[PDB]
Amino acid sequence: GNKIHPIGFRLGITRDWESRWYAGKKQYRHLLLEDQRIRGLLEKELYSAGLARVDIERAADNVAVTVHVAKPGVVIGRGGERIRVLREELAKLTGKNVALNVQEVQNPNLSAPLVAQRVAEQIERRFAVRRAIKQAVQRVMESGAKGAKVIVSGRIGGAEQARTEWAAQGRVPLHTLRANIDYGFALARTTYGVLGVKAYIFLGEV
Amino acid sequence: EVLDSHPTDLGGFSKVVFEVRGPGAYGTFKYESGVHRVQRVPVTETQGRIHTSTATVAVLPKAEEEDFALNMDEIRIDVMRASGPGGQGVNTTDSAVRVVHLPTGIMVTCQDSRSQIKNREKALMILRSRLLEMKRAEEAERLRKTRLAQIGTGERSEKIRTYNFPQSRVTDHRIGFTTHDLEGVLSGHLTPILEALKRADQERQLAA
Amino acid sequence: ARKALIEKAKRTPKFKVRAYTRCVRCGRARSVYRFFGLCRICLRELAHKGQLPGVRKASW
RNA sequence: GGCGCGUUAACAAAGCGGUAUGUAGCGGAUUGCAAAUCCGUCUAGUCCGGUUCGACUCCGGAACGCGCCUCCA
RNA sequence: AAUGCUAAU
RNA sequence: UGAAACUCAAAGGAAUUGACGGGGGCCCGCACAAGCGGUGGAGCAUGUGGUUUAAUUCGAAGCAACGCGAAGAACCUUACCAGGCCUUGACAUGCUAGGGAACCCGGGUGAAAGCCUGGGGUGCCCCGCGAGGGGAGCCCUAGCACAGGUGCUGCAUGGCCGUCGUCAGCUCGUGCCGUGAGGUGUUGGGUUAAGUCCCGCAACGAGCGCAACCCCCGCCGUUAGUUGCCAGCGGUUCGGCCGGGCACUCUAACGGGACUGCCCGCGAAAGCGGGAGGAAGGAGGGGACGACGUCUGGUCAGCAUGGCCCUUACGGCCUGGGCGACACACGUGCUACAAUGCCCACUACAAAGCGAUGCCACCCGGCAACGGGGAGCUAAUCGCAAAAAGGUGGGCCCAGUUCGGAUUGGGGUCUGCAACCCGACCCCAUGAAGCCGGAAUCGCUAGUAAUCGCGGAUCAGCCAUGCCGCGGUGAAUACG
RNA sequence: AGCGCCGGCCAACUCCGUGCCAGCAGCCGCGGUAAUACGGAGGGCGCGAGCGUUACCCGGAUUCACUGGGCGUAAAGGGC
Ligand SMILES: [Mg+2]
Ligand SMILES: [Mg+2]
Ligand SMILES: [Mg+2]
Ligand SMILES: [Mg+2]
Ligand SMILES: [Mg+2]
Ligand SMILES: [Mg+2]
Ligand SMILES: [Mg+2]
Ligand SMILES: [Mg+2]
Ligand SMILES: [Mg+2]
Ligand SMILES: [Mg+2]
Ligand SMILES: [Mg+2]
Ligand SMILES: [Mg+2]
Ligand SMILES: [Mg+2]
Ligand SMILES: [Mg+2]
Ligand SMILES: [Mg+2]
Ligand SMILES: [Mg+2]
Ligand SMILES: [Mg+2]
Ligand SMILES: [Mg+2]
Ligand SMILES: [Mg+2]
Ligand SMILES: [Mg+2]
Ligand SMILES: [Mg+2]
Ligand SMILES: [Mg+2]
Ligand SMILES: [Mg+2]
Ligand SMILES: [Mg+2]
Ligand SMILES: [Mg+2]
Ligand SMILES: [Mg+2]
Ligand SMILES: [Mg+2]
Ligand SMILES: [Mg+2]
Ligand SMILES: [Mg+2]
Ligand SMILES: [Mg+2]
Ligand SMILES: [Mg+2]
Ligand SMILES: [Mg+2]
Ligand SMILES: [Mg+2]
Ligand SMILES: [Mg+2]
Ligand SMILES: [Mg+2]
Ligand SMILES: [Mg+2]
Ligand SMILES: [Mg+2]
Ligand SMILES: [Mg+2]
Ligand SMILES: [Mg+2]
Ligand SMILES: [Mg+2]
Ligand SMILES: [Mg+2]
Ligand SMILES: [Mg+2]
Ligand SMILES: [Mg+2]
Ligand SMILES: [Mg+2]
Ligand SMILES: [Mg+2]
Ligand SMILES: [Mg+2]
Ligand SMILES: [Mg+2]
Ligand SMILES: [Mg+2]
Ligand SMILES: [Mg+2]
Ligand SMILES: [Mg+2]
Ligand SMILES: [Mg+2]
Ligand SMILES: [Mg+2]
Ligand SMILES: [Mg+2]
Ligand SMILES: [Mg+2]
Ligand SMILES: [Mg+2]
Ligand SMILES: [Mg+2]
Ligand SMILES: [Mg+2]
Ligand SMILES: [Mg+2]
Ligand SMILES: [Mg+2]
Ligand SMILES: [Mg+2]
Ligand SMILES: [Mg+2]
Ligand SMILES: [Mg+2]
Ligand SMILES: [Mg+2]
Ligand SMILES: [Mg+2]
Ligand SMILES: [Mg+2]
Ligand SMILES: [Mg+2]
Ligand SMILES: [Mg+2]
Ligand SMILES: [Mg+2]
Ligand SMILES: [Mg+2]
Ligand SMILES: [Mg+2]
Ligand SMILES: [Mg+2]
Ligand SMILES: [Mg+2]
Ligand SMILES: [Mg+2]
Ligand SMILES: [Mg+2]
Ligand SMILES: [Mg+2]
Ligand SMILES: [Mg+2]
Ligand SMILES: [Mg+2]
Ligand SMILES: [Mg+2]
Ligand SMILES: [Mg+2]
Ligand SMILES: [Mg+2]
Ligand SMILES: [Mg+2]
Ligand SMILES: [Mg+2]
Ligand SMILES: [Zn+2]
Repeated sequence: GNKIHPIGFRLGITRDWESRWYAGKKQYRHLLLEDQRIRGLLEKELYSAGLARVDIERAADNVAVTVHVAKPGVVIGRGGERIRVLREELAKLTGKNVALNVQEVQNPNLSAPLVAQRVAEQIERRFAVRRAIKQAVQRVMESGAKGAKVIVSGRIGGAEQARTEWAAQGRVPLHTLRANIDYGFALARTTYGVLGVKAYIFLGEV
Repeated sequence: EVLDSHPTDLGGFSKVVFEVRGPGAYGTFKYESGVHRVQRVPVTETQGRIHTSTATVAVLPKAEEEDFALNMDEIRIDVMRASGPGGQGVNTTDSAVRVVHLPTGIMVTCQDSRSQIKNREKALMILRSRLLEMKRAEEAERLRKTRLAQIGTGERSEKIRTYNFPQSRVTDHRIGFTTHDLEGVLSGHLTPILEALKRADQERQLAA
Repeated sequence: ARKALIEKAKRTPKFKVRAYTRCVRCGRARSVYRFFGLCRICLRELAHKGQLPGVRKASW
């Protein structure tokens, strides 16, 4: 065990909570279970839409839910034909009132979860790994980021012996609290096993 | 009961000989003879490699301790004059004795004393010791050949059973019998393997 | 015996003393916190992702 | 055959009519581990019969082992 | 003053 | 002077980067030394080896396994054992067919599961005062696709973690040197906790690490004053109880303050020594934070996952047992061996926490555990809650003791469907070893060690002497 | 219409079976439960009335160096 979670380290300093609500000792765990159910359901719904971040916000028997995706149209659809539907089931999955919002990501290259998901998708396609890591890091650095790092671990290329390949460019100061570092993780389920993909994007210091 | 033991500093045995007493001991232990192969990471291994080692097991039937006696019906005794000094005594006395074991032709001659009786007794004693030594030598040679036929050279090949620890597998190559309870087998649960071996032995006599 | 154990714990027993807590995420039966309903491993995982409201790394 | 001697525990080996030792073995310490070292602990008088309050010990027998003699012809 | 570490990355 | 048979797929030279040395130099760390308190001996608690058992489930193995996974094993947990039971299954989608279920109270046998069972009801869209038939929330029987597996492989893996090591390092771009591996930079001098900084230099710069940015403590200020507090004032049943006030303490947000900032000396400089002021002085004290990599390190039993294996059983249910065994061996602890003590009565002084199938004031009954009434408190309001060491007074008078509290007999309380295997606590009786511990071995540099009590997670109850925290009293020593 | 080969040298790759066994091998080496190296199959490469193997000679071998090598430390300066 070596490194702390980059997001967990900076909670309340640089990063913000994904779920923002108040609950007492009696209601905390049930609302938390509902939040986990909602996030799990939406994760396998908008995968092709580029789901980066899901935010759950509750006032009083009503929950906001704001999703951040690469292609809002993939979530909304023709006249909202899907946007309403994904909402309705959500209510049937929560027994409350929901206000599902869709947000576009200005730069999909600057969102570490999206970079990691893309790299994992390429790895699943039996693509070369080292080239993918180099290309993704170069793409991130081409979008104004002050630094980027991508790490892949597992049976790279189907090999019998697991390895780790990483690439980096610029600055990744993991020990600096004021640094705004976005972290992303993804899994690649290939026929020979599971590979882990990690992405760090440095966007300057606040 | 343990008859002989040569332990090692790490708690192993370079050799250990013991006895199984009971009706049918040899019949039930007769399938354990041969070379046993182990594939595992040694506790003497420093880099964590897998090694392949062997141990040899020899099974023999406990023999009998029949005493040795001379049958005088196959022994010829000659008496004659001795040689050397003594004057008229040695000229005229039949003091020298020869004993001949007729089946083998082995003879022993005694002339040590002036007395025919003592010489005869000494010659018979020496002949008995010689015949007993030959009997023991031939028995030991036969037993040595049996041991060698059982254990051979102990090489990695010619093994009779393999105990794979990483795979938790036991394989008997005589009958192709593989099981996956390695801890149970090593704790003394040899009944399935032995019943399979007895099955094979009974089936091999399917004549005609 | 994992899925059946989870479902059985989710079921009502004949006696009230036969009810025991399990982790609502991975099904663990040991070290399950009442406040969250989660085991220590799942609690650490979810806290590092910012998905536990108000929960932060402690240092004093 | 004559005469003399001996039999002690895991081995080698002593004194004693009333009470070993050395190296081993076993438990612990030290060492990454083994050895070496250190701290503790420990298994008996060939067998039978006597004398004696009391026998490994004194006496008689038996068995086995060892040593010397067995000459005048 | 202090001996040694078989044999399959 | 000088062969061969046979045998090996190399044997060699120089140089490079590492590693290592009972080589050298310069440094460092509770490494030693200087000290204080322990462990190794006793009893007991607990984890492990072994042995035993039907089973005593499984994993963890030098440091870095052994009060470890386990922040709660009577049943459950539970993965093991014995017996009795079930079969598309306790959980998930789909194709059918026969019923059409859907939801609810009763009957035999059984330890229970189970098996055989006896009485009613489906919305919705229909032709519709019709017998009725149709598509539909949903269920069962007989078939399937299948579910399920704590079954094996951490030597196929992800994720997470331990460790070297909070050690001071590990590298890169371009340039230059070398046939090349590679080197330089990064070496030398001074300095630092630090590859920290300064000077010099075929290098000039940069990145990951160091430091800083974040949290707690220590001083002060602004905003506020309830459930907090009570300096001055007036009442008072003598409690801030009231009026009243935010002075003070405190509470919680925002700020300031410390930066070698000033003076003397030393030195090219970085910096080092001394002093003033200041609550705080040279990193102020303590956390969070762990580089490239190493260890075929740990975890398929938290989860996920490749392959292999089982499929009226290696799946699932119940009852009972086991994980609590016991000639022994080891680790971590608790309680002592006493007078700087033990016992008894009265009397002070904290902090951080928890509380609605809850915390429980107070009163009554029992020696007591506790029981019966019964306020207040969803809690800066009410409760847990008594703090203990301490202070005062008395008793014990060197003893196996008014030291010590193991073991056992008996009477009880409570939790739980149920305390036999195998819970905790109260009372009576019993009153073991132990007189400071062999070779040896451990922690700790200041509010530290030592010593005293308090809270919390898990949790019906608890085998907690464990773990994570909190405050009270408060040392000795460091020459080197 | 057949024969050899398909790890590198060297042209031509996947699946199954096995599990330091069976076996392959000119050298280096393969095989110990996921083998492009063993065996079979599908595919491929080279030749083709032939295709391989063994034996022997020259070449590659500047490795007896005339063309065309060396002797400080690699083998090699004789004790003078
Ligand atoms: Mg003559
Ligand atoms: Mg003569
Ligand atoms: Mg004669
Ligand atoms: Mg005569
Ligand atoms: Mg089972
Ligand atoms: Mg419970
Ligand atoms: Mg639980
Ligand atoms: Mg002897
Ligand atoms: Mg004696
Ligand atoms: Mg002795
Ligand atoms: Mg001894
Ligand atoms: Mg010993
Ligand atoms: Mg040693
Ligand atoms: Mg030893
Ligand atoms: Mg020793
Ligand atoms: Mg004479
Ligand atoms: Mg050595
Ligand atoms: Mg050596
Ligand atoms: Mg040796
Ligand atoms: Mg050595
Ligand atoms: Mg070694
Ligand atoms: Mg060696
Ligand atoms: Mg070696
Ligand atoms: Mg030769
Ligand atoms: Mg010391
Ligand atoms: Mg002690
Ligand atoms: Mg002890
Ligand atoms: Mg003790
Ligand atoms: Mg165990
Ligand atoms: Mg396992
Ligand atoms: Mg430890
Ligand atoms: Mg501990
Ligand atoms: Mg416990
Ligand atoms: Mg059960
Ligand atoms: Mg149980
Ligand atoms: Mg590993
Ligand atoms: Mg791992
Ligand atoms: Mg280092
Ligand atoms: Mg360079
Ligand atoms: Mg060059
Ligand atoms: Mg360096
Ligand atoms: Mg260098
Ligand atoms: Mg440091
Ligand atoms: Mg630096
Ligand atoms: Mg830092
Ligand atoms: Mg004020
Ligand atoms: Mg391993
Ligand atoms: Mg293991
Ligand atoms: Mg698994
Ligand atoms: Mg698996
Ligand atoms: Mg246990
Ligand atoms: Mg017990
Ligand atoms: Mg321990
Ligand atoms: Mg102890
Ligand atoms: Mg105690
Ligand atoms: Mg007493
Ligand atoms: Mg009980
Ligand atoms: Mg005593
Ligand atoms: Mg005393
Ligand atoms: Mg010790
Ligand atoms: Mg220190
Ligand atoms: Mg304890
Ligand atoms: Mg090719
Ligand atoms: Mg081959
Ligand atoms: Mg071939
Ligand atoms: Mg294969
Ligand atoms: Mg080939
Ligand atoms: Mg093939
Ligand atoms: Mg030519
Ligand atoms: Mg050539
Ligand atoms: Mg030539
Ligand atoms: Mg040539
Ligand atoms: Mg020439
Ligand atoms: Mg040459
Ligand atoms: Mg030369
Ligand atoms: Mg030369
Ligand atoms: Mg030489
Ligand atoms: Mg040469
Ligand atoms: Mg030479
Ligand atoms: Mg010369
Ligand atoms: Mg010479
Ligand atoms: Mg000369
Ligand atoms: Zn969990």
